[PDB]
Amino acid sequence: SRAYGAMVSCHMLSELEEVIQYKLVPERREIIRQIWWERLQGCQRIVEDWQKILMVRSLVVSPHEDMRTWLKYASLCGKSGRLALAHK
Amino acid sequence: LVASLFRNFLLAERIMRSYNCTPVSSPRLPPTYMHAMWQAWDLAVDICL
Amino acid sequence: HTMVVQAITFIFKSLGLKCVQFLPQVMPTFLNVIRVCDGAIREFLFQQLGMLVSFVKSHIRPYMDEIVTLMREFWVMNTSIQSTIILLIEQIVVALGGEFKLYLPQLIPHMLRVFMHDNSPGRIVSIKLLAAIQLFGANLDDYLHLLLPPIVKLFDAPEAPLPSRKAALETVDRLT
Amino acid sequence: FEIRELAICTVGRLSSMNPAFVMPFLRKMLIQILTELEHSGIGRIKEQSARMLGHLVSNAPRLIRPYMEPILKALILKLKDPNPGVINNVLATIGELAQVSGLEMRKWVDELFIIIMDMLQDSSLLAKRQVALWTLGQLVASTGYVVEPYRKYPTLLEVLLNFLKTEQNQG
Amino acid sequence: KSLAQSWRMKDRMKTVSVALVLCLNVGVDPPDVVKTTPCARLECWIDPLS
Amino acid sequence: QLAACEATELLPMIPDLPADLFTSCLTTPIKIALRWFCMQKCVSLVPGVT
Repeated sequence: SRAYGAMVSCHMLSELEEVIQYKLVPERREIIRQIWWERLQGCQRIVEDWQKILMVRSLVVSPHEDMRTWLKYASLCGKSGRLALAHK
Repeated sequence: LVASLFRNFLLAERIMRSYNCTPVSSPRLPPTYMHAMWQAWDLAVDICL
Repeated sequence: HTMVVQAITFIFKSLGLKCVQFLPQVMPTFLNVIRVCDGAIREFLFQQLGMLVSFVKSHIRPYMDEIVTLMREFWVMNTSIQSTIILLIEQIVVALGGEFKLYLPQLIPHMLRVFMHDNSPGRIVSIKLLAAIQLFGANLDDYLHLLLPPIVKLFDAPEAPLPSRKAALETVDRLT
Repeated sequence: FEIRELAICTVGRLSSMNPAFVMPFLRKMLIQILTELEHSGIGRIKEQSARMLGHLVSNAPRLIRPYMEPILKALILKLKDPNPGVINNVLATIGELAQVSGLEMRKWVDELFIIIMDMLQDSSLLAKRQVALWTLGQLVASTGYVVEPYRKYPTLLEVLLNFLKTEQNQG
Repeated sequence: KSLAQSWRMKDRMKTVSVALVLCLNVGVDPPDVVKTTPCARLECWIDPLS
Repeated sequence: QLAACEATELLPMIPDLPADLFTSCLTTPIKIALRWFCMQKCVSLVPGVT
């Protein structure tokens, strides 16, 4: 549980590797998005951690190209008592 | 008919070779069994079936 | 053990191809005798199985998997049984002919070990095995990439004796 | 052998240029490689053969996609045999196939995961924990097999946080 | 100057008729060849003994 | 003249093949060409092809 903070850095490092593939391999794109989606749900439901992680993915996927990530994100903000961010 | 027989004879030469048989033709043909083009047939069949 | 088989071999030679009738009786027992018999006789039985196979020729097919398993088990780096079995391979190759390529892959591991570590005086177990490989013919197609390097290492090795080097060179000559 | 490796890389690169010649010949070569793997009962030849199959998979992936199920069964079979360099090269190829195919080999991931997790632990069949971890990386990466490994193999987090507090290699 | 163009088929032969001499004697084997118990039996993609 | 064998040779007795092996090749190549493909060592590369 103390090691968890560090674990998210390696999550983001290895996600940044899958931005390199995504900008080079058009054939691999929808697999990568699905991997990305399945990966985030194993990760913890803290809003800071998600924000970190989504910013990485935003290097090559605008929020409109993947809604379900950003609604689940908005929903956490609602449940966590931070409705201002949820609204934005 | 002759052309069909000799086209198909080249296959006989290849197949029968693998069972200690050498077919014989009167206007003798040089041995085709090891032609590269047979590797193309193998691949072509493979992918098809 | 011995005298029984001296007859049974003589019976099959004297019969011709009409001996094929008797195979299913003879063979299963005969193979199980080789698995069980006490050492001194096994070189002798393998000689006579070889005779058996030369008379019967292509009717040996059904008992072949058992025969190979036997060879595979009793092949050792020991000089005595090797000359015997290498001779029994030459008799199986002429017998089956085209059907030998099903069984060759079981035997290859042993044949590649023969070249690698042959301590035989003047490498006569290697030389004998070269002479067999010459008979294999178009069976060797799918396995030539495995067999060929050892044979080539044989005739380029300066340490190895001359007979075994001509034997290697003459083989590549034939196989061509 | 070194020249052989170097040529198969070069010929694989030309399999896009003139596939009519190269693709038939590389298929013939693939068959030979898998024969040397299965039927030669020798450490060195099998060791070289895997190494070579590495280079084929990586350099001629079009040729190799249809033949992925055969190749992968041949390679998994070497990992389930009772020489170190064969297993190191066999693992390095499985890692390269993962990268070539992907999802296409999502069937085989749970098979290879058992095999490799058996090898990450235990220095009895002591392959390079470096390459075990490398190929394991590549399966999870390419095939897209994530988070499920922590359920199905619960010791993974106890195994992988052990290498960060045991071994003395950076790689 | 036009070269000696030798590409034409200076003959178009034709196979007008065919003789199918079949010496099978279906059932009885000849004295030469002793056949195996399973054996190769198919003849123009027909089992003759069926 | 086309002939199945050399003077010394005998035709194969192998139960998988036809007796008519040569005639079959000359006259129905694709049929034996595919059956032969399925008897070789190269079938390991295409599983589910009997």
